[PDB]
Amino acid sequence: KYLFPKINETLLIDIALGNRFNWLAKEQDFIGQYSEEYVIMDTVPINMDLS
Amino acid sequence: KNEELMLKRNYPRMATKLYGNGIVKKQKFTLNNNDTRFNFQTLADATNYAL
Repeated sequence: KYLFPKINETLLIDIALGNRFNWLAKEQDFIGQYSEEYVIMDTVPINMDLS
Repeated sequence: KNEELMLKRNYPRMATKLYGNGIVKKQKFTLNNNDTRFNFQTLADATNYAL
């Protein structure tokens, strides 16, 4: 009735967790604020008339 | 039938189809050296645009 209680294990469940969007993660430079993005609109070939 | 049927000619008939010409097709693009350069903060971006 007079001994201090004895613990013997202390375990630390530890799991590493992934992303499933990590191949998308490009590494930019982080200077400047805004980023722009654009295309070229379509422009169909037209008929030649020599008149 | 009478025997002068041998001397009558039966020419082979046929079916043609006359087509004609096609279409010369045309498109152009004008790239500016004055006001396109007020955009495109890198010369590499301007050459990428021109390409």
